[PDB]
Amino acid sequence: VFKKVLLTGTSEESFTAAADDAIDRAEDTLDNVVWAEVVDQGVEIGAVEERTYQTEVQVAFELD
Amino acid sequence: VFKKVLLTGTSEESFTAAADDAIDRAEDTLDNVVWAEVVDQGVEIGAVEERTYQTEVQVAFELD
Amino acid sequence: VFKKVLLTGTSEESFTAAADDAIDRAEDTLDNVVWAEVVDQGVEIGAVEERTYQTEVQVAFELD
Amino acid sequence: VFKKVLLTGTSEESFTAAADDAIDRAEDTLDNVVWAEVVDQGVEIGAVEERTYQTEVQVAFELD
Amino acid sequence: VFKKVLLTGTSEESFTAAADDAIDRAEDTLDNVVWAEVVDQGVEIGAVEERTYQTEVQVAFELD
Amino acid sequence: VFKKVLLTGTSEESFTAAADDAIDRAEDTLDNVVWAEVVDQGVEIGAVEERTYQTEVQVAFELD
Amino acid sequence: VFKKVLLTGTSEESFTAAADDAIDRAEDTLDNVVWAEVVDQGVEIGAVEERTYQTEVQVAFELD
Amino acid sequence: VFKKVLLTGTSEESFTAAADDAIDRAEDTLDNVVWAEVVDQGVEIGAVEERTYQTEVQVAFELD
Amino acid sequence: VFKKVLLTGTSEESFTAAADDAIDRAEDTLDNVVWAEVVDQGVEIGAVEERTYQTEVQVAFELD
Amino acid sequence: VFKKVLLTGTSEESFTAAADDAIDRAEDTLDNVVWAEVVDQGVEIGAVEERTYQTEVQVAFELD
Amino acid sequence: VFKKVLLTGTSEESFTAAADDAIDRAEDTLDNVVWAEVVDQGVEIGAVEERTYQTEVQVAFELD
Amino acid sequence: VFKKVLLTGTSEESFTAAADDAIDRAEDTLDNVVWAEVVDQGVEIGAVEERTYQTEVQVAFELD
Ligand SMILES: [Cl-]
Ligand SMILES: [Cl-]
Ligand SMILES: [Cl-]
Ligand SMILES: [Cl-]
Ligand SMILES: [Mg+2]
Ligand SMILES: [Mg+2]
Ligand SMILES: [Mg+2]
Ligand SMILES: [Mg+2]
Ligand SMILES: [Mg+2]
Ligand SMILES: [Mg+2]
Ligand SMILES: [Mg+2]
Ligand SMILES: [Mg+2]
Ligand SMILES: [Mg+2]
Ligand SMILES: [Mg+2]
Ligand SMILES: [Mg+2]
Ligand SMILES: [Mg+2]
Ligand SMILES: [Mg+2]
Ligand SMILES: [Mg+2]
Ligand SMILES: [Mg+2]
Ligand SMILES: [Mg+2]
Ligand SMILES: [Mg+2]
Ligand SMILES: [Mg+2]
Ligand SMILES: [Mg+2]
Ligand SMILES: [Mg+2]
Ligand SMILES: [Mg+2]
Ligand SMILES: [Mg+2]
Ligand SMILES: [Mg+2]
Ligand SMILES: [Mg+2]
Ligand code: NA
Ligand code: NA
Ligand code: NA
Ligand code: NA
Repeated sequence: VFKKVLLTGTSEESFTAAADDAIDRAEDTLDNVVWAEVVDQGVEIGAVEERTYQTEVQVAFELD
Repeated sequence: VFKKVLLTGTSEESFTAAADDAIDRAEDTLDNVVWAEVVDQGVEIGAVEERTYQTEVQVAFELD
Repeated sequence: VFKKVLLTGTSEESFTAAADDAIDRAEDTLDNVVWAEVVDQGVEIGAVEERTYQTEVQVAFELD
Repeated sequence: VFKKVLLTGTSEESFTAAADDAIDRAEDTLDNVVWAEVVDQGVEIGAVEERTYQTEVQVAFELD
Repeated sequence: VFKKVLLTGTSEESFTAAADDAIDRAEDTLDNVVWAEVVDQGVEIGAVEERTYQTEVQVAFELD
Repeated sequence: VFKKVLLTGTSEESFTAAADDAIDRAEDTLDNVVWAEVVDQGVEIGAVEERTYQTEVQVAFELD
Repeated sequence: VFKKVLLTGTSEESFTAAADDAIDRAEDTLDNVVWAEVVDQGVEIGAVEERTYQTEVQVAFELD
Repeated sequence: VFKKVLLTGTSEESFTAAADDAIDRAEDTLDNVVWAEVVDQGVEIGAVEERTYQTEVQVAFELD
Repeated sequence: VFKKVLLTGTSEESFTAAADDAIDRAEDTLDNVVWAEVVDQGVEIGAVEERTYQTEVQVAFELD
Repeated sequence: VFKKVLLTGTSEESFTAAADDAIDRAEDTLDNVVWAEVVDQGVEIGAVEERTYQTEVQVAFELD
Repeated sequence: VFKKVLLTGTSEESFTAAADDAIDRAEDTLDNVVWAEVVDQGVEIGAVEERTYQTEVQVAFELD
Repeated sequence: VFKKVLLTGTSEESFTAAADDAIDRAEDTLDNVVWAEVVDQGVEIGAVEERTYQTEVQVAFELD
């Protein structure tokens, strides 16, 4: 059985790096992370100093 | 990194109040709730005494 | 077996009241209305005197 | 010919009032606003003092 | 308030059995599981010995 | 001209059998049922004794 | 309150004429037909002698 | 850089002519119109004398 | 078993004729073409002399 | 690099068996079939003797 | 009130840089640009010398 | 007439490079590749040594 968590990673560099930011976080606290699906991408301009790329991913991990 | 939880709030008053019901629950148990996105709305008629408005939200909270 | 009818309710007050308008109509002529799903919301401005909120719902009712 | 502008209204009261906020703005600067379609709804929790309901609408207006 | 978890069940028999696999897992660790919504179905052919049917479900459970 | 009715069939056995449940109902009361399109599938767990698979279908029938 | 019926019109001439075919049928049996929304278009090639254009429409009519 | 404007053209003749109506309007006031994407089609029956076909298009034009 | 190919036909006349352009091409090289589903429509304005209507279709053909 | 082909399998038994029908066909003529994604399911009632379940799948295979 | 403009940026380097191209253009002519949402990405191969990555974004800016 | 093939490219570097991987493959075996549309992006974590970015594209090529 796989379970997914819906995480939004951020990066001042790229959409790929923002995806990696989310996946890194998942791998910090979950075992057996197996894949991630991009579900949205955006750029924060107003709330930050430099543009921040955001990539939202469903991160899948195997239960048990 | 933000994480989202998918909650369905309920209210006998309104779709806005049902959204608030879900968000209140998130704020009870999570720190740093930052935003919510409505993903569905419905009305339960059969299983309840009065019509109950339901608003499903992705509630986003900042990790760490 | 459930069947759905696709109704658009209207209200000069709110999206929730427009949903109720459709559901009330369904309950007038159908037995065993069990739930409604919101599928669209809009506001008529041009064809009416006051703004009219419209909420389109699939209203589900149990057959037999 | 109709044209649409994509506006996000805000309200500390309700999703309907947030829709009205956007429509009011359109009517301030455009002639012949005819209808609005809801395309998204959300709640800002982090960037504001009280929860702020947001309703994004395509507001249609007749050209000429 | 309902919460949903996004689980992918697997079965060498059928899409229905893969849905059951996910739901069984949810019921092992959660109280008050109330419904599940199918959101995707697929078949793993390469990574497995026999074809494995996968059914991804949002499993809803009542909080409190 | 074809017309569609939106029916949700139910079965304690399978998603296919739930689709058949809806189609059987359509064929009971309609002439010239020609095809059905699956639009959603779900599982009721809370309101029933055994899990009940539900398959929502648009059932198309030829008018005249 | 508006209600919609989901009809597929057909024509050996054009997608517009197939839409008209469905709308004509609705107007034959319903009062107060007000608008139609195209939801799908297709072409039957195998089951017919000449290509037949099909346009599926939600046809809206005012109740009461 | 391309920008898009969301226009709904109308015609008493056809969906293609309604698309042309919107595109003609764009070309009246914009330079360097490059393409249009159909995003919706509908038919007004109630508010008009003859049926009026409507085709909503994103019309893209090159900036600078 | 049916297979689909995703083709974009073009016409200086109409969306229906652009669909026919794609279907004609499929019928030139494939046996047992059975149906086509419209998946997108657009208009090329910049790259061509006269406006060119484009209709993208999934064209289905029976294998064997 | 993976490539996908869009196949509709058929079965008089079940949606799972219809998916298998498509996948079997892919495996007959393609090497390195790795996974399949369900994209639609339907039931043919009019054109056949017994109901025929159809499951449309994107079947992925590794190139080279 | 926020308003969105739908811009397609281009880059011979990356999807992120194409998003930046659109956002830069928005910031040239608009005050109070606050965020951007990616809505499509593509690659032009035929009309250009080197591959050109395109990223279409809704760019949001605060009115007043 | 354009035809599309649905390819998933892979890269240990970026989503853009994974898109390029698919497009390169198309250009190896097809003439007159004209554009590509991104339809999905993901990251393989479990089946590989380093994270592998995957970008699925519809690659369009002109027939004849
Ligand atoms: Cl989710
Ligand atoms: Cl419907
Ligand atoms: Cl838009
Ligand atoms: Cl495809
Ligand atoms: Mg930096
Ligand atoms: Mg988002
Ligand atoms: Mg009360
Ligand atoms: Mg729901
Ligand atoms: Mg009042
Ligand atoms: Mg609507
Ligand atoms: Mg207040
Ligand atoms: Mg939004
Ligand atoms: Mg077995
Ligand atoms: Mg999936
Ligand atoms: Mg049993
Ligand atoms: Mg449902
Ligand atoms: Mg003729
Ligand atoms: Mg169809
Ligand atoms: Mg005329
Ligand atoms: Mg519309
Ligand atoms: Mg001509
Ligand atoms: Mg297209
Ligand atoms: Mg049998
Ligand atoms: Mg289909
Ligand atoms: Mg360079
Ligand atoms: Mg695009
Ligand atoms: Mg490397
Ligand atoms: Mg994918
Ligand atoms: Na989730
Ligand atoms: Na319906
Ligand atoms: Na717009
Ligand atoms: Na394809």
